[PDB]
Formats: sequence, structure tokens, C-alpha cells
Amino acid sequence: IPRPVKSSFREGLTVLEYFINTHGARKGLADTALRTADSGYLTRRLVDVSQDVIVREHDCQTERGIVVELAERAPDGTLIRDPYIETSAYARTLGTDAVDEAGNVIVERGQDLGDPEIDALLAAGITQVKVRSVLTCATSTGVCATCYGRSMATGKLVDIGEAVGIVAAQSIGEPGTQLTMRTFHDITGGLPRVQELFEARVPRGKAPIADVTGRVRLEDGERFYKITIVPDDGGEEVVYDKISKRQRLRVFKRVLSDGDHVEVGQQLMEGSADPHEVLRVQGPREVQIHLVREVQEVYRAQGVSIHDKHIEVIVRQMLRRVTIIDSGSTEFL
Amino acid sequence: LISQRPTLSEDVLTDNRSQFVIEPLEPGFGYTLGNSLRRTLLSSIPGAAVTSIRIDGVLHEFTTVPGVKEDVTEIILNLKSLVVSSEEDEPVTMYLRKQGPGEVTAGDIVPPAGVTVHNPGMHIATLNDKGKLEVELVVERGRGYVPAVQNRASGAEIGRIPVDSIYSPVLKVTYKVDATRVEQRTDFDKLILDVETKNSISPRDALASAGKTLVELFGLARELN
Amino acid sequence: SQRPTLSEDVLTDNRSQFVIEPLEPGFGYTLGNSLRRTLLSSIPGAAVTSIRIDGVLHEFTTVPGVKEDVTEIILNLKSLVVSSEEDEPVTMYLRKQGPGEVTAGDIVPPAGVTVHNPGMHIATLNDKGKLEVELVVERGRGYVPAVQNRASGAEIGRIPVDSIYSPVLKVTYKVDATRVEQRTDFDKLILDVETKNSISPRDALASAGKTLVELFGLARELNVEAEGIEI
Amino acid sequence: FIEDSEAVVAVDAVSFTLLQDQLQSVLDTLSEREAGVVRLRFGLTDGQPRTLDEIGQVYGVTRERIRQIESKTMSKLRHPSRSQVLRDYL
Amino acid sequence: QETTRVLTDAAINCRSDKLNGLKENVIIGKLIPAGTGINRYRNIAVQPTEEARAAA
Amino acid sequence: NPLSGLTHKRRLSALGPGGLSRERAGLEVRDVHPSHYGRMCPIETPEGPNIGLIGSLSVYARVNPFGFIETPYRKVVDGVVSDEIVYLTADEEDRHVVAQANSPIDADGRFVEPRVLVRRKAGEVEYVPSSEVDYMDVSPRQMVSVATAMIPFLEHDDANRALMGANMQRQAVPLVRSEAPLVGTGMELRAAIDAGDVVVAEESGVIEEVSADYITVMHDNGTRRTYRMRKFARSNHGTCANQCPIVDAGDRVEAGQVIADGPCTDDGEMALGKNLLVAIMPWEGHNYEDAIILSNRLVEEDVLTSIHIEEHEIDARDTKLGAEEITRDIPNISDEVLADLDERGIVRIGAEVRDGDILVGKVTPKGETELTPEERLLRAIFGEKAREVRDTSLKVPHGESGKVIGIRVFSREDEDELPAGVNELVRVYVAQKRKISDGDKLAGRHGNKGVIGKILPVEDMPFLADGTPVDIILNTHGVPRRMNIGQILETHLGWCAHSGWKVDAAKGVPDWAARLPDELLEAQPNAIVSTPVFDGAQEAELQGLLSCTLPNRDGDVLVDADGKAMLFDGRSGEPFPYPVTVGYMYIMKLHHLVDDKIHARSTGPYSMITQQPLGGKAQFGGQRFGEMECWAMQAYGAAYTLQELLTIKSDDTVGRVKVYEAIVKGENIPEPGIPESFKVLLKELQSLCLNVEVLSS
Amino acid sequence: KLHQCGLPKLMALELFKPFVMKRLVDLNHAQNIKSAKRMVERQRPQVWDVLEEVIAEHPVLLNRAPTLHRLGIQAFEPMLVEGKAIQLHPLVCEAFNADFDGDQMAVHLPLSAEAQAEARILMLSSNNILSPASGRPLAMPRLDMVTGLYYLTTEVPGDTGEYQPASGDHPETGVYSSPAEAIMAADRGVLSVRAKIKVRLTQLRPPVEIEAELFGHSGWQPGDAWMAETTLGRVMFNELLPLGYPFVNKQMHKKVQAAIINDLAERYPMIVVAQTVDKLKDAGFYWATRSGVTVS
Amino acid sequence: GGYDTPLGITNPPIDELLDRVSSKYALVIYAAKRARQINDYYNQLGEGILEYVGPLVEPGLQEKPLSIALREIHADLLEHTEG
RNA sequence: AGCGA
Ligand SMILES: [Mg+2]
Ligand SMILES: [Zn+2]
Repeated sequence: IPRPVKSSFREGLTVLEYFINTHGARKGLADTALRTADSGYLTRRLVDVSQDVIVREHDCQTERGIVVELAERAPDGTLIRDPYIETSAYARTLGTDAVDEAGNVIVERGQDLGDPEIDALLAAGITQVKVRSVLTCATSTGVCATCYGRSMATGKLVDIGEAVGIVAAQSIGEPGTQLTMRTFHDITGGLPRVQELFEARVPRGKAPIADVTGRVRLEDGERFYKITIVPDDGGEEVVYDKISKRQRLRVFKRVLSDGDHVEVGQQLMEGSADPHEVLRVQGPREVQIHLVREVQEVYRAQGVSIHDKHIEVIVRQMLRRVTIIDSGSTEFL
Repeated sequence: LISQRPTLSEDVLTDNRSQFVIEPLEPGFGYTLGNSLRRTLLSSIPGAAVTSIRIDGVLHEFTTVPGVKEDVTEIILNLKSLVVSSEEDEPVTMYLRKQGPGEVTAGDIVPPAGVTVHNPGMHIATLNDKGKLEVELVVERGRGYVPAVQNRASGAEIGRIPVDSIYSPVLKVTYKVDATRVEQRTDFDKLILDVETKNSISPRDALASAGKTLVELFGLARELN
Repeated sequence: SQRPTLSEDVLTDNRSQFVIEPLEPGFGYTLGNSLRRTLLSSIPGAAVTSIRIDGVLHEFTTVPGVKEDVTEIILNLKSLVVSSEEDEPVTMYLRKQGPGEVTAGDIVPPAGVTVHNPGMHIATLNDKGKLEVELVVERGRGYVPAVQNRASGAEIGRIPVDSIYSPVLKVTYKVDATRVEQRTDFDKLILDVETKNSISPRDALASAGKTLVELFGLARELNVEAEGIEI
Repeated sequence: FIEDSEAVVAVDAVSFTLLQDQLQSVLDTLSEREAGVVRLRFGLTDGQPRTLDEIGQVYGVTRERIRQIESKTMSKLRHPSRSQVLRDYL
Repeated sequence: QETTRVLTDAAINCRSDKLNGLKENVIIGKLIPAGTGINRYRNIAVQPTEEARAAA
Repeated sequence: NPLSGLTHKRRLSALGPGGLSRERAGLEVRDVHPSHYGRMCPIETPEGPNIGLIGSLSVYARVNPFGFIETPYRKVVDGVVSDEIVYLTADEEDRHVVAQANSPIDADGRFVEPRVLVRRKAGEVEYVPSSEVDYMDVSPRQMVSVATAMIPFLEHDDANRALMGANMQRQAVPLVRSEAPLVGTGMELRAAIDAGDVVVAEESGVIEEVSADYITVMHDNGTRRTYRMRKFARSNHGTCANQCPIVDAGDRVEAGQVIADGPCTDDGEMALGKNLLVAIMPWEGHNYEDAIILSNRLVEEDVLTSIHIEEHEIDARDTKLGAEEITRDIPNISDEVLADLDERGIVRIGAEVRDGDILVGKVTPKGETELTPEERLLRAIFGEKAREVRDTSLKVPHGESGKVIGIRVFSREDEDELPAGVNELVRVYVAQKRKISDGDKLAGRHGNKGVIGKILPVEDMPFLADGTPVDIILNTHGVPRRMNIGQILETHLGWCAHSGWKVDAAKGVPDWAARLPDELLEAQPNAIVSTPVFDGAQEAELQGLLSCTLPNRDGDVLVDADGKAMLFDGRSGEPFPYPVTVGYMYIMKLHHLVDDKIHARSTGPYSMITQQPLGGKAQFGGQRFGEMECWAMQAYGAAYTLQELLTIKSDDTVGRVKVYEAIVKGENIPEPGIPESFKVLLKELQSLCLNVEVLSS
Repeated sequence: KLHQCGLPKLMALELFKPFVMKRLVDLNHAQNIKSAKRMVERQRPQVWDVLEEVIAEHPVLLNRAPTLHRLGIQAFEPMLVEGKAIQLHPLVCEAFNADFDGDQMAVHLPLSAEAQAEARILMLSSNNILSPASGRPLAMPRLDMVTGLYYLTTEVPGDTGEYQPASGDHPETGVYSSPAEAIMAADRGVLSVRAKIKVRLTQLRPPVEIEAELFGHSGWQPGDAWMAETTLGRVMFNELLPLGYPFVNKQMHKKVQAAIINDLAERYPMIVVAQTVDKLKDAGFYWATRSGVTVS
Repeated sequence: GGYDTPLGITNPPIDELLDRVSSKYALVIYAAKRARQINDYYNQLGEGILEYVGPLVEPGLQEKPLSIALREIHADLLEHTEG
């Protein structure tokens, strides 16, 4: 309202100013009620999704696992701590070891990786560690123990009967409610965004992504844009057909300029794209990283601490099945 | 070192409320003594009060009496403000009869021996030509606060009207201190306490009873060897 | 309607834990705080008031010939249990030549005054130093700050210190809700008294009770034939 | 909201269990012949209430003999010491 | 969800449930296969130690 | 309460037949379109799942014969504000342009400043020159409802908490004393005499005869009239409805005058609570997170107490075996409990009853059922009759007591209207005097609700330097983050009104007091004051009044200019190191009392088709251990407790009695069987020609 | 206490009716079970003393709907309370999302030995401190207790009884031989609770730097002595934490307290964590009273 | 380890219990089965003597069998084999 | 059908 109100509640509001405040008050309250319904519904669905993730074995004894960002490098050159480490690194078990400058091992395989040890790694001057996760646990039915890392409730290693799937369900779906969406209007971020991301519904505001590296063939067509990717091998130019001018180009590091070299799956515009497409381009690893980073982006935006292993359980449940394109000669439609 | 033991002087202000002054007192102590005495007077001075009544024309408490302006529960609330002092511990009964129009003051009550009413001028009810109020009041000793004892717990009849009882003769207590604290370290506190009783017993008697009460619970800690 | 009791749980040689139970709701707070203040500010005791030292006139940082510094010596002497009978401020001297550790037995007391922990470290001396310090000790009550020197320079070497006259050091308390049903929510008082090794907490508490019963018999002696609460 | 007024009382079940235990105890307190006669008279052994002729037949005596037995035993049972433990069960 | 269709097509397939999940052991009231229900913990043999047994 | 009686009328509901149910009544219709101003209050609306669907009519609103809502306005012609009140609907409101009442009118109809605040058609807000204004608001507080209009200092409170306060002001309960509030609005007298529950002298005259039952008025022309009272009548929510007269036999009354106070009324005006001394300091954590602490003085002096009346009923009806009879010849029961019953069943009036006692001796035939041998021999030994008529007398339900006010008995013998197959209907009215107990709900007039954490003795309470204990202690932390300092201003102004002031205008009038009305330059102790909602006490005026607050009895200005005072801790004794806010605040007792909520069940009634325990406090029932609770348990991994809660506490029909037997005998709990809903499910599936079977391996 | 909870006796007497029935039959107070049941119904006063005995050591569950997450249900040891309102420990309010504006809770009752063990070991309050989500403490002191601890540990320059080294005419007048002496001087109107003084401690562990300075490697505290320039309030605040914990000497912001409790829970046993959080609660309330946080 | 003495439901300290067994779920079943053995011992005392034995640690005045079992666990007076 | 969190 462009008036705007100009009286503190100590001074006592005037009639019209109070009448204006009533709008926002009632709107917020009704939104609270409806969103509470929605969040309960999301928790309901997730619980059934992750009802069968229960720790069975003590150790799957694999060697695959994810890498963690863990205090990326400074330009002038230091170890500036990554702000979101407590959610992404702690309570994890290493599959590999920490060695640097052909030196000695720092942390050996399979350690809880708590505060003293992270302090040791940052002192020694390493940035990336390959750590286990529930995404690559090789057990048949449910995760092993060492993949799930420290149980965030006990402070000790998770037990061999825990229903970590439902624990993650409640942790993810509990801190809804206090989840007011973004202040901005076509922009979409909030509990609806979380819901669509888990639902895998192609985001309504799809932001086209790349398909191969090379420089960009940029053009501003009739009342909207026309982009194309120049291949490098090359091959067929992926020509992006209609790109409405109601969007923006992606700014990173500078705005997207013509001739700039793009990645294989670089996001061309600014927005979001279908996890289906980023799958078919950059594989299960990239989709899992994308999903965890996106969801944690919202929960960070509201300043809520959720360890990434819960989301990892859920996405592990997401990425189980495969599709049959050729039957071979056996029983698969 | 001060080797002078404290005294206690008095100051009468009105008939019912008075001031007590105690000096000298070792520093950092007057507030504590004042609070202890206050908690004593305002909690555990034995007194007496009306416990139950019985109006002839009523069967219970939530009814009306023909003729009187007020109702039975309003009468209950009015008598609950009564102040009475007994002498013996057996529950005694005082009567009240009134016929015809007029206000019904506490002075119309005829008490038996030992018990006395300390304010005849209280408005209890008001009557008219059709009015007729006849009621008995059980008066009992005790201390502190007690809710209304149950009819079924006792062997009372249906005409009994229990009433919550407040055995306390003190109305308001306060105090202050004037700590001299001269730099030469001959420091001493001066407790100036103020009592206001509800015309039941003199403040002197109230404080004397409190002082007696604050010898028992410390005889506990004293009697060891 | 019930007689309260008193029993103690001896934790250390001088550290007790008294329990009084059950009381009328609420008498635990009526008497616990009063008892605390009595314990802390009614048991007569004694302590050092000031000290003067040879070799130090205004360089109040360190003493020549020793290791420890002036304030350390001061607050070591401050925690010194002593008993006295002579009311006037009496003077003691602790003097020692040669290198070595000066204990609390080095001081030679005059008649009447006594030290209750002679085997206590105070100072260290090095390289044929001689430390000679004069204590002035007297008796009192409660706690006094470091009294400012009333005289300007009558005793130029005399510097004042605090005086922990109170024998007991640390007393707290709390209440409980024992037996809410058949007694209708009575109270229980817990005391945690700590004392130096001059007197036992038991005797300390008994003396505090004596002082309090006198102080409330003061009020009692107005209408002796006054009815109250009786047990 | 349809309360099952006809249903398990959930207390009278165990109450009757303990009742029966107490009756077996009390009957053991008395003579064995008297106890068996009462058990057959009131059907405590099979649920079939045996009558005077049947019990006199199974004991080889006459129905008036057993009626005297029954009257004396019931008079014994009405004596409060044998009934203080059963009075509260009503 | 889609209860009618799920039940009917399951009936055609004669698809037998193995009750290996959780919500099913909740529905039939049997111990759930999580926490204190899994056989690693539900079949614990507990006995007094021989030394203290002799001492008893 | 009378306010709720008023406010349930005038209520606007958008859900109904030919209306939008909550399914279709989405958010879109729940907002406050700018056309609601003066026609529908934006504040009051239920906080539940009806926000905006149910509102209340504005104060001055009127109904267009065509069902629209007309609103009064003061028309202004050529900058001269007339008094011709024209009623406009929303269409004409949009057409024209509307000014504000709180504008500088220069005593001639003429505005002062040309740039005047105004509203345009689309809800826009502008500064029009003072020539185009053709309509101006009749007054402030035109956009607010009835109940909300009674909240003092409303303009300071946030909309959310003001809405809460309005929704709770209707939930007070009638106390036995009903003292009027110190600080109020104008809407305590009008919203009282228009509520209906106050007797009003129809036409002027003098008083002939007064009583606790009736008042006889002698009109100036011959005729007399007897106003009958309503004493101790039960309301629709079990609260008292006493009416007590306020006049004297010799008084003269005029038409339209209050003549007898109603339930929550005092000397004519609304009294929804009591004026209590309040301190705003956090005390020992007991007032932690909206909790409240009261003094024992409220319990003792009966300040907060509510009379409650419950209605029990029973019908002697016809049956197949015969006819049911109300009587005294009940089956096995000692004559000890038959002392209260009258000669013919029902209890004597006034006899106190406890839970499980008898009220109506009533017996019904049971026919012939062969007895178990054990009870047969018990009857043989104890000589007890079969009493073929089983007994289902009226027993007062669990956890209730109190006196028996009235007994209303019907009969077929009196040829009263009874339904078919019913011989004799009787109702008994029990009543209790519920005193304020910890866990009950108290609230101010600003939505600052709270349960009662604890009722301390009177001595362990922070008392002023004058020995007067505070009566309730609110929490500080709830004030700033809830944006309802209206309570703080109310507290300050209440202390001012309680003590009485005197602005010493020795040299003219002080600066702050220039625009105060006359006869406000001084006031008496316990003097009542009112601040209309949107034109009320200014902050400067409040500072000025608090500055001079003439002393109580000695020379003691207990509360300084700041509005705080030095409190002494009643428990320990030492003074608090910082001054603490104290004042007089008006608070109300809400109808969410612990006695109406506490509930328990060990074993009670059971459902019919499913064998689950029943539901509701009307019955015993148990608590629905719902799906999310199941999830919590699974996450913990407490499989055995889950099994227990879902098999042998709800549905294992043969397992429940075995568990009870084991518990009484001291044995172990048995292993659960199979749930009953599961077997029901199996039977329906097999009824659907679906072969469901269990297979071993 | 953290593992305790209130329970209105007129509710427990119904919850544990079979247990109390059995026990007061055992004590010969009732000739049989039915008479014992009638005794419980009529509430003859000895039923309460037997009720205490049955209640002792038998946990109950406290559900609050909506049960958003795993800590919506927790197991407490019940204790009998006058009145009709369940007394809930203030420090599970965070877990339950329960403000006292009139919210209601459900008391359940485990029966079998297995259920009792599950409640005792898994669902006990003191055994569930941290979040299941991020491991942060939810028994962390909040709101009013945080305010109290802030006022206790904050430092005010230019307060009464500071430590100044001014010399020549008089000594420093800031040192204090023991926290007992400091507390006594605080009871007297000399020492403010938030003045900067130099105390000599003997029962608290100095920070790492002072430890490595004075003792280097193995300075044990219970006998060692060391001086520290801190505030009396902070000494009292470090008295609550266990002995092994170093000194803190900071201003107790909520984040600082969260860090302290997190470190304590990760390094020390759960029972120690429970006792220290209880102590923090008590101190927080007691010194929130004195802070004088009012609104005028 | 210098904790203050527990009281009531929390004696013995659970952390000092968890070192005896693998996980708290094993602890739970361990204690529950021992408590059931104790209850069976108390029920089967009137008749002849059978395989059951206990309580092995001296109980209190009126102490619950589950508490007795947990104190026995803390005393290291039993053993168990998992599944 | 109405209502509280
Ligand atoms: Mg709430
Ligand atoms: Zn794994």
C-alpha cells in the first residue's frame, strides 16, 4: 500500500492506518492455517515414502561416496570456512583418508568427523573430503550404519535398528508451518517449491539449461529471445526455440554475454529446471547434488538447520527404479 | 563490636493500627526480620470466624428469602466480612432475629458470652414490611484460611449453610529500615514496622502472639544437645 | 498437628547438609532466609584488620627479598582462621630469616589468640631474605570491607585489609513439597552450610538458633500470655 | 457413540473369578461331606443342580437326612466368621 | 490410495504380501520390524551369570 | 455473558444454505475488502477455521431494505460540515469521497487545513483539497464492532492480539460480585442496557416495594407494575443469570433507566471481570511463557468465583416386560445412601451430592434370566430376593458434586406433554460454586490470555512499600513481541484512576493538559474513567496524569512519574534492585475451566461395530493415539509400546480382560492377540469375494 | 526435575486404579477386591498414601497433538501434585511447541515390562536433549532463563566495587580471596554482581591458555589455585557447569549457551548434561527475577 | 566422571548402562526379560521351586521388578546372547 | 450442528 502507515503503536495508530494493517494481519493468519494443513499433508506423504529405510547392517563396506565442499578456497588465499558445514559435513564417516602435499594421513577411513577433526583438517589445509552417505550404501534392503553416520539425537553412532527413514521424514516435514514463501510474486520459492521439488513436477518456471559446452549463439528475436549452443566436437546445434523476454539471463561470478563458454549442463536463464532434464544430462550424481542443494537453499533461507542426511535418505528413495527401453528377451515390458 | 542488646519501643497511631520500632540491629538484617514478622502476622495469628449459618426460611444457599432486598449468597458475602473474637475453643452459636422494615446491622446480633462482635455498624441486609430474617451463626476458633467444610463430610442436616472461613485478625503489615551506616563502621539497622489489625485484637496482642509463635519452630533447631 | 524434625548429612569434616521436615506451607521460606542471615552475620568471630611490613613504604607492588608480591601476601593472610578473646586489637608478629617457605606456624601468638591451621603456606623467601610482618587482629561480627585508615599517617606502614569475621563461609537453601496428599502440601527445608575449621556446622547452627530465639523472645516478651501456634 | 451396555464389564470377570476361589476355600473350611452336599445341591461341580433325591441316592441315604444336613450346613454358613469374607461380594 | 483398483488388480495377480514392512505389522498388530522388534533383539536369551549363580 | 448474548446476534455468517461452505470458502473471500469500512468490523472474527467467514456488524451500520448495509455519514457542502445524516451503501461510498471525523473542524462546519485525508473509490487514500470533500465520517470507532469497541486503547494494540481480545471478551463468565471496570470505553453502559439482560424502567415513576424477587413501580398516573426478577436461572452454557435490584423503596426512576443489574452488570454498565493489582515482572519462572500467578486473596475474598448449574434428566418409560417405576424400593443397596432420597424417589432439595451418588431411585423390569450357581448360593445364604426388576437409577456422573437447586418433575398423571411410551419425566438441577483454581484461563482485554501457573499464599507476594500485596503477576517477555502495549497503557491509566489525580493548575494549565476536558484536572480515588477507542488518552496526557497521583493516606507517592514502584520480595525479603511496573488492570475469567477439561479412563464404555474405547468426556472414552503419534513411536523404535497401545488397550477383545486379570493378580501381561479392526477388515474382504488368507511359509 | 513431571492426584487415582486396588488389598485395608474398588471410588484418605507407593518408579507418556515430530511424546516419572492441572517441566516446551495459553496434553500409561523399559530407556526426557534434525539442544534454556543468564553474566563498566589498580594513597581494593568472600561482599552492599574484580579460584578449571601458562600440561583443579579477572556473576555461572569444563568468561548470548551445551553433550555423559541444564534453568529463573526487565 | 548423584527414575545412569550391551534396544529387551523372570519368580514362590532364580541383588522395601533388573544390569550380574 | 488449542 503506497501510503504508507506512519505511526508507531506507542503513538497510537489512526483509523485508516489501522484499517490498512488489518489486511496483512488477517492474510498472515489465514495463510498460517492453510500452510499448516499443507505441511501436515507433506509429512504424511513423505513418511510412507521413507517407511522402509531402516538400518540393517553395521557396515556395507563400500568405497563410493560423495565429496563435500568443506571451506572452499579464498582468492587471496586462505581457508575461509564454508558457512554451511554443520548441515553438510558433520556426522559423516570418511571412505577415503586425508593426505596433503604427499604428507602423512590426517584422518583415517571411517571416523565420526566431529568438531576436533574438522578443525584438524582446516588446520592442515585441505578443502575437499570424499565421505560416505546413504545415497551410495550398497546394502540391499535399507542403509547400513556407517553410511548413515552419527545419529544426530544420541551423539553416538547410529544403532542397528533405527528407523532413520521416518526420522528423516519427521525432520523434513516438521519445520513447515514457519515457512512463509518468498516475498517476490512469477518467482516461486516456499513450501510449494519444496513440495514440487519432492513431487518432481517439472518446475513451472523452467529455466533452460545447456546440453554441451562451447560458446553461445545469442540473439534477441521478435519480442523474445533466441539462444543456441555451438557444439565443440561438434554436431547438431541445439536451438532453443522460444525464450520469452519475461525472463532474465543468468548472472554468475558477470551477466551472460554472447560468445561466453558454457558448461555441459549450465543453466542458461535464471530460474529452475526439471530434475528430469538435469538427470538425462548429468546423471544420478548431479541430480542428487541438485536436489539436496535446492531444498537446503529454501530451508537455509528460513534459517532452519536440517542435516543433509535426511534429504539424502529421501532422494535415495527417489532414485531407486529404472525404466526399460529394450526388453532384451525377458519379462520386462 | 557493639555489646548493646536490641530493645523494642511502641508508637500508637490509632486504636487499631500502630508502629513498632526495634534498634539497634546488626547491618543487613532489618529487611529479613521485617519480612519474617510480616509472614508471621499475615499468615498465622489465631482468630475466630463464622463457619456456617442456618436461615429458617431457606433450604440451601442459592435461594432467596421473602422480603429481604438481597439474596442468600449476597448475605453470605456480607457476613463473610464480619469480625468476631471468641474466647473458648468449642464452636458456639449466636442468634439473629429481625422483623419488619429497616436495615439489619451487625449490632442486632445477640452473642453469647466470650464471643464479641467488633463492628456493629456493618450493613448485612435490608428488610421491608413483609421482611422477616431469622438466622443462627456458628462461630469457631482457628487459624489461617479454610474453605467450606462439606455437608456430607459432617453429619449436618439439609438446612446447614457452610461458609468459607478466614481466621486472621490482621489487615495490613509493612515496614521500612533506616540504616545509618556511618563510615566509622559502627553500623546498625533500625526496623520500623507497621501493623494494622481489623479491630479484632490489638496490634500489641497480635505481635505478642507472633513473637510467641516464633519460639516454637526455632526451639526445634535449638533443642539438640 | 505435627512436630518437625532436624537431621544432618555430614558430607566433609566441615560441610553439612541439614534437613527440617515437615512445616506448614509456607514456613520453609519464613525461617530459611532468616536462618541464613543469622548464620552469616550473627556468629561472633575474629580476623586480621591491617598489616605493616618492613622494607615496603610506597612500592606496594612487590616486597624486596621475597618471591610473591604484596597483594598475594595480603590475600593469603586474608584467608587465615584465628580465634581470640581479648577484645582490644592485639598485635602479632611473624618474622623469619633465610630462604624457605613461610607457613602459618611461624607466627608466634601472644596470650589468648590462636591459629587453627598452622600448616598453611603463606610466603616464599629467597637468597637470605628476612621477612618480618606485623599483624593486627581483632574480633567482630559478619563481614567488614577494608576499613579506610581513619588516621592519615599515624602508622605509615599500616595498610588496611578486609576482615572475614564470620566463621561460616557459604550457606544456601531450598524448599520441597513432601507429602502433598495426606498432609496437604507441607514444605521441607534443605540447608547446605560450609564453615572453616574453627567450629563445626552443628555448633554454628545451634549458636545461630540461640541468637534467633533470643531475638524473637524480644518480641515474645510483650504479652507473654499470648496464644499462637503450639507443637 | 453407541455404548455397549451389554458387554465385558472388565471388573466383574475377575471379581467372579476371585469369588469362586473364595467359595472353594470356604467349602474346604467345612466338612468334606457337607461341602460335597452343598456343591451338588447348588450345582458348583458341573452346573447341573442336583436335588435331594439324587443326592440322597448318590450318598445312599434319605432326602430328609440330606435336608437336615443342608439346614445345619447353611446355618453354619450364616455364622458371620464363615461369612465376613463373603459379605462384601454383594 | 486408489483402493478399489489396487485391491482388484492385486486379486487378479494373487500378489501375496510378505509383511516385511512396517505399516503392515502395525495394521495386523504384530511386532514391527524396527527397533526392539527385529529378531537380532527380540530373541535375546538372558541368563544370570554362573559365578553369581553359585554365589546365590 | 451478556456481551456474548448481544454479539451472537448482529453476527454475519457467509456459510449457510445458499452459501459458501469452508470447502468453497477459500482465502479469496476471507480478506477485508476496503468496502467493509463502517459496514463490517475488520477485527472480530473467530480464530478457528472460520477467519473472515463469520464477522460482526459495525456499531453504526444499518440494513438497506434490499439487504445491503447502509452506513451513516455527515454531508459537507462547500466546506461547511452540515448535520444532515445521509445513509449510503457501498456504491455511493465509491461514487463520492469520504473524509475523517478526527479532523480540525473549526467550530463552524469549516475545515482548517486544505490538504485533508480522504478515501477514494478503490480504497485509495489521498490528500484532497478541502473543497471536494462531500462526506465525512459520523465519528471514529465507526469501523469497529460492538465487543471490540469496548477494548480501551485499542489503537495501540496489533490487529492479531486485538482480534484475540475481542474473541475472548465474549467468553468471560458471570462472577458473584461483578465489579465494574475502572478504565473503560463508552460502550459499557449502552451495550449493557441494549443487551436485554438488564431490567429497564419502562415508564417513569416512584418505587413502592422492592425485594430480591420483584419490584413494584408506581407510575405517575395511577397504574402500578411489577417487574419480576430472574434469580439463579440456568443459562444455555450452565452459568448463573441472577438479577439483583439497585434501587431503594423511596427512589424515583425515569423511563429507560436501569432498574436491576443482570449477570455481568454493575450499576448499569458491563462488568466482565475484576480490577486487580498487577505487576509485570517475571517471578521465579512460574509466569513463564504466558503463565499467570494470582494471590491467595482472590481465592479467599471470593473475587474470582463462578456459579455453575448442570441439568440431569431421566425418564420412566414403558418397556416390553412391563413399566418402569421411580421409587425407593431399589435392589441391593444399604439404607445409608437412601437417607437423601425423598419418600418417592428423587433427592431432597439442597442435599449435597458427590460423584456416583443416587439422584432418582428408578427401577426397570429384567424378566427371567437363570442365575449363575455362585450368585444362586449367595442368595441362598444371604436370603436376598431375586429382584427381577433390574436397577438403572440416575447416578450423578463421575467428578461432579455440588448442591441441588431445583427439581422439575413432570408426569403422565398430570396430563403433561410427554413422548410416546414415557410415563414420568424428571429433571434435577445441580449447582456448584467453582473457585479460581490453577490451570484455569484468565485474560486481559488485549488478548493477553494465560493459564494460572500457581496461586501463592498472600505473604510470598511482591508487596509495595505500603504493605499492599500485588494480586497478579504477568510476564514481561510476552509484551514486546506481541505488540499489545495497550495492556501497559491500561495498567498505567488504571493506577492513575485508582489513586486519583490533581493537575495543579495554579499558574494557568500545564502544557499537556491544555486540551483535556474540564473536570479532569482532578479526580477522586477509585474514580471511573473512559477512553473511547480511537480518540482517547494521549501518551503526553498519560505522562502528565502519572506525574501527579496524590498520595494514598500518608505522604507516599508509591508510583513515580515513570510509572514504576519499588517492590519488596515477599518471599526472601530484600527489595528488588530495579523499580517494577505496577497498576490496576481489568481482567476476566475465561470459560475454559480445569474441571470441565480434566479427564481420565482406566476402563469404561466401548464402541459397537468396532470394539474400540468410546470417545468424549460426556462418556469416559480414551485419547485418540493418532497416526502422527504412531509415527513418533516408530521413529523412537518402541515396538512393544506400539503393540500394547494398538492391540491390548483398544481392540483385543479377549486380551483386555486377560490383561486386567493379570494386573489384579500381579501376574505378567499376556502377549497381544490380533486387532479387532483387522478381523473386521478380513471379513469384509472375504465378503467381497476376495480370498484373503494367511500363509505360514 | 527434568525427568519428573506433575500429575493431578484425582487423575492418577483413576489411571492406576488396578494397581492401588491390588496394593491396598495386600495391606489388608480391604477384605477383597470389590470392597477395595469401592474404597478407591469413595476416596478414603489412605488411598493416597498407597497411591504414592504405586506411583513411585512408573513412567508415563505425555502426548501433545499435533505431534509434529519425534519429541511430541516423551516419558516422564510422574509425581503427585495438588490441583487439577498437569505440571510440565518448562524445558520441554521447545520440543512440544507448547505455550501455556491453555493447551492440553494427553497422559498415557505403559503396562507391560517391555513397555515400561521402552519408556524408561528410549523415551525418557533426560535421554532426548538434542534435535533429531540438526543435533542442536532443545533442552537449551530459552526465553526468560536466557534473559536471567544474560543479566547474570553481563559486565557493567563503572559499577560498584570494581578492581582499580590505583595506588599511592590506598591499595587496589579489588581482589577477593574466594568466591565465598565475594558472595558475602555482594550480600553486603559493596560488590555488585556485574563488577570486574580479581578473584582467587580453587574449584574451577581455567581456560586453555592460562592452564598452559601456569601448569603447562597437567594442572588439576580440585587443589590448584589461580587468580582471574572476571565478574562475580560469571564465577557463579561457571559453578553450574561440571568440574572438568574449563572456565568460560563471556557474555551468555543464546548462541553462546547453545555452543556450550552442544560441546557438553558431545563430550560428556547424558546424565551430566541433564543435571547441568537443570542447574542452568534454576539459576536463569532466580536471576531473571532480579534483572528488572519491565515494560513501561 | 564426577556427576551428581541421580535420584528416582534415572538411577542407574543410562550411559553407564550402554557400555554393558551393544545398543539401547538390546538394553531394553535385556532388562524387560529379566524383569519378567523376576515377576515369575515372585508369582511361583508359593508352589514348588522351579528353574527361575532371583532377585540377585537385594531389593528395596517396595521396589519394582524392572528397576531391580536394571540395577542388576548395572551391577554386572547377568549375561545375554542376541539373535 | 457449534466450539478450544
Ligand atoms: Mg497456545
Ligand atoms: Zn553403507
